[PDB]
Amino acid sequence: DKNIIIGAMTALITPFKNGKVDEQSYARLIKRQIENGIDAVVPVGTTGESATLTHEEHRTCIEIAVETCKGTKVKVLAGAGSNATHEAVGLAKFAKEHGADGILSVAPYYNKPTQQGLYEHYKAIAQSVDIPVLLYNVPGRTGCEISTDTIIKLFRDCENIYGVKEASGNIDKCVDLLAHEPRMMLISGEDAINYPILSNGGKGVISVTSNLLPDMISALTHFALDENYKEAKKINDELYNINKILFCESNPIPIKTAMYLAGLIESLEFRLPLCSPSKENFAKIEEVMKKYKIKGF
Amino acid sequence: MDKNIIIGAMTALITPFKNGKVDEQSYARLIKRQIENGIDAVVPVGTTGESATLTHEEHRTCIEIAVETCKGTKVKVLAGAGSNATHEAVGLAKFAKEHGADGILSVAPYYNKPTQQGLYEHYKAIAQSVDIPVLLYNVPGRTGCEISTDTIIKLFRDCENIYGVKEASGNIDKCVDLLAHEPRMMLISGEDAINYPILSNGGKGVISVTSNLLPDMISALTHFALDENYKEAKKINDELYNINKILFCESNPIPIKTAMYLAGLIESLEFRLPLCSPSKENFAKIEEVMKKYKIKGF
Amino acid sequence: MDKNIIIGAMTALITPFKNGKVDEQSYARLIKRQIENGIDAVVPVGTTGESATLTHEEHRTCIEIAVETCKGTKVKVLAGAGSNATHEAVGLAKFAKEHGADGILSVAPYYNKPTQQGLYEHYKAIAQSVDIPVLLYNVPGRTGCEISTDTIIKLFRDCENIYGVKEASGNIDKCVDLLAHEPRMMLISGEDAINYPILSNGGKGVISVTSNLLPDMISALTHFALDENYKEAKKINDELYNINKILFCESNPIPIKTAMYLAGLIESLEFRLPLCSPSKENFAKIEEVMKKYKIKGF
Amino acid sequence: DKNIIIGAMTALITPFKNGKVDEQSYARLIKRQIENGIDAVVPVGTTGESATLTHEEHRTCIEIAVETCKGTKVKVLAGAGSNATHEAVGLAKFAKEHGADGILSVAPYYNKPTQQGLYEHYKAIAQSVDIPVLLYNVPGRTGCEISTDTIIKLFRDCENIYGVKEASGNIDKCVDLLAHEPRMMLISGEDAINYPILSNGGKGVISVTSNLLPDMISALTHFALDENYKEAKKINDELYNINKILFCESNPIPIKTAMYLAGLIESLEFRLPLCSPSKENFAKIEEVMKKYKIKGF
Repeated sequence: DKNIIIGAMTALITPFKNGKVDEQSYARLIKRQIENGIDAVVPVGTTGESATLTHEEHRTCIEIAVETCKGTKVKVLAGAGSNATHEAVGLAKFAKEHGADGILSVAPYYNKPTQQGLYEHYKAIAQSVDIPVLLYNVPGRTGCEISTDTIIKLFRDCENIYGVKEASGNIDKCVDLLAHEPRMMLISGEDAINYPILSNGGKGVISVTSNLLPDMISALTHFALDENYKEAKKINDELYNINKILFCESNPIPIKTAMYLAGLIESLEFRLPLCSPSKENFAKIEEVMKKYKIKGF
Repeated sequence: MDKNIIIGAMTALITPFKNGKVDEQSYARLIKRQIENGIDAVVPVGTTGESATLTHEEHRTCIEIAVETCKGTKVKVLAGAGSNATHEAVGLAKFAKEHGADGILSVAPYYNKPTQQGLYEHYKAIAQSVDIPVLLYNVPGRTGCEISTDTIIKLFRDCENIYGVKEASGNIDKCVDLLAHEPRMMLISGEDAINYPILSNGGKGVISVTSNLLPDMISALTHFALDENYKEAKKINDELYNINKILFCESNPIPIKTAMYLAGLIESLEFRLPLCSPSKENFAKIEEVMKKYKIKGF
Repeated sequence: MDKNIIIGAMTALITPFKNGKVDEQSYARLIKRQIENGIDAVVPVGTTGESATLTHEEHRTCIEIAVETCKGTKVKVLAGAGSNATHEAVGLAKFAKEHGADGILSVAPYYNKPTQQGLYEHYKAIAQSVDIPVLLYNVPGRTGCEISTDTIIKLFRDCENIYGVKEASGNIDKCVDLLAHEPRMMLISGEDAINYPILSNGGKGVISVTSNLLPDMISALTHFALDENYKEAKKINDELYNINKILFCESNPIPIKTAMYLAGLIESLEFRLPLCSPSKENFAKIEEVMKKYKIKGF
Repeated sequence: DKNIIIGAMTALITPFKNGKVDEQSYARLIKRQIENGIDAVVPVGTTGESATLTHEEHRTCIEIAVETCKGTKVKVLAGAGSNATHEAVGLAKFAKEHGADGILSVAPYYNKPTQQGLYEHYKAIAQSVDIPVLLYNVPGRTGCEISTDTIIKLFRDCENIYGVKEASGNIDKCVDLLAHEPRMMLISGEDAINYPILSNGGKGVISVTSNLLPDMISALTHFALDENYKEAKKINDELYNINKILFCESNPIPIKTAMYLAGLIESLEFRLPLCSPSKENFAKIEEVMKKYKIKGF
């Protein structure tokens, strides 16, 4: 096989305090993920508000995850994608330099490359580092889809591309992927359907919910990897309400709202154009939260 | 909620024509082939059976043939009986019950887009008119409407004989929603490519297009799943993916009838308009996918 | 001379029910009101007239009443006569001609998803069965299929009496596509909110829901545009925008029937299942928007 | 009341040569636009591959547009937008300093802000400069929609927001917009439907096709603005084939290909993730081009 990063993973939120990244809170939150069975953390993905961080903050966030995971079996899969290939290569190289175990690389958003463009984009990225690269498909945000054929070609042509995070609400595609190329690591990027993706041979999750409920997401994932499907589904069913409410408005608006209500971050603060949820949605999130046992620090 | 149910591996039967006429001999023969290959129920005159272009008497006849042919076996008959007019859907359900069907499959009203309130009243009226099991059938790509999860669960709870839903909506999230909130219902896969994922989440059957051609493979998949042998179920589901997709290269049942003709299982590649033969190109694509599969004869 | 066509401002008639039956006296009176308010043609038994839930006998009664009421006036009857079964659509087409219809509106097959080749043969069968004008009707959100621009153009060119299409697809790109490649056809708006843009691009009429309530406004709009008085046609389209949207807050004809009842134009708010009354919330929403419009009486 | 930029406008392609911006070609292309009746030019929009340009190349393009338009009545509506409000604000001021007459600012892509966030996003942009701001809605690329209510509110609350470029294939929305706020400048961002948008009160276009056929786009627009709808439609009808083929692959892949095929640029290069179209699409574009009279220099 190739070198891989799988298991229960968390797309880390990035707490702000008075506009500034709260780096002490960020380290604390990672330790909390670590203590609750999480296998890897994903600094500066979509959930971490990658769009609104400076390059230096981006790098710092990776550094913090790296430093915090040292001395543990937990890995850092650093968010490093861009819709400009030169920037994506740069971010990938930095991530490798700061000691990341691998990178998560979102499909170019907004500029809608063709399948050929996506292929050359990821081929260029994979060639720039000797560390694992997980592709990330999320057409609702990007405006483009990495097709199954392109994913499979990338996996077969590039040594370090080992799988894809799918956030596309398409279980047919998930079947297509693993039926034609069962060696790849399919990763769930959609919490509500973690179980179905794992039960089809998916080997991990990159989760939003796990920011709030890491013990539950890790237990779910580990049961499925142990083929204890009954237990995995049970947790998946249990988590459905919170998994959905965490998307009542665009992620990470609801998850930051939950983390704040839980006393886990200090300030319900975003960077524009993101902002507080509506009062209605704030109330729904707080209400759904009452059904769950939330781990403290 | 106890209810009486029809679950397991089920086939949405194609309806063969010979010179425009329903070939009833061929129909009975096809059903026997399903039976001998381990199928649990058959669905006469659903979408796959060209329900839209059969007369009412042909519709009744097909249900009748299914019931009679399945006599002397464990195989159940889940009769297609839906309509976008509530009075007709009720009439159809009543017919199905009188002809001895074990249950009915009742598609959401197509074309006229009833609201969720209307869907609830529609199905409640159907459900109240007969005491046999009713399976809801959601297929928004064909009907132009969606029975919401909330509407489905309400119907399941409020009407004793409504026991589940056939979903053909490519929506595994909804499948989770359904069974997480109401784990007593029978979720049935109406989409062959994703049979295994639905069953592994607690689905209890399939109503299959592919099983017309490969009943033994669809039956084995389903039964492996029900026995919690997920490895084997997934293995068959992965193997079938290619045939599962190509059977929808044009609108169902155009490809499956083409495959049945190519396999020598039906005599004539005939439809009733507005359905018609596939393109020569799709004809050849179907033929070449079939070659990767071992197709049971009579 | 002139090619035989039915165009201008046209109304998709609601079918009023009294105690479960077609209110015929109401029906005739409603058509009379359309006639007196500048309408060029009426459409009995379309989507808006709940065609799906009417019996064949009721379909007849509505068409006859329409024919009798327009008789001696310039106003034409473009009768609904489509089906997802070609043998039925042919029968319905002949049925409509024989009852005195000037032409037919024939919806694309719903639910069974014919291919473009199927649609072609479907409509060719229909067109050859009668000698009166045939208007195609594309509404993919309801039928689950699309008559492609290519298929519409080939049907228009190959069949004499197919003279155009009613588009209800929210797709102005297609409307440009149609009239750029085949400018001889009659593109008819089946979407009230965008009546003007369709007409400003060369469309030759509308088949309107809103005209049930405000026939004088819709006909004036259509005739301004037909006269290349685009400023005035737009002005009316703009002020009708609110009522045009609210009449679709729930599936048509649920809102338009609510509005007609509210206006005192029909005497019973009755639908046939699966259609039913709107929510209290939408009822009040409809009642409010109406307050901004001058509604003609009888 | 409200300074505006309307009329026939071109979303400029950015020619690359040996990986670099071809500054001489850029200038020559703009002159050609000017000489063919165009009312404004949009440097570094989507069609100009904004995503993959550096800040310095961005500056260079605007400066070249401004310098080349000097002494003409032709205006420079600069691409200046981002999915991070702080950057978007910075780009807006940066465009003003470099002499842009106005800015085109696209809805935040990828991070999917809420309508409340969109409102705050644009209000911050509008209040940071004193030149006209045109909103740009293109949900297929951004993954979000600026609602009619949000557009009208921004138009009414912020002095310099004067209109919106719509690329949403939604004439219903165009009706809604101009029915409720007929004072705004609705600008077509979808070449195929230029005429229907203009005939409903639209006051201009920001065109892709005008790169290749500027004389035709300008006449269409000016005919329409003068209420000669017959002539405006006639041209829109004739352009339909080319308007569609120029989107056979994602803009600007086809238009830059067409310009090269036409002999109007000397190299055909994109920045990854963009690339040349398929061989068969090269052929398709070429066949469609043969039906039009393409102005030289």
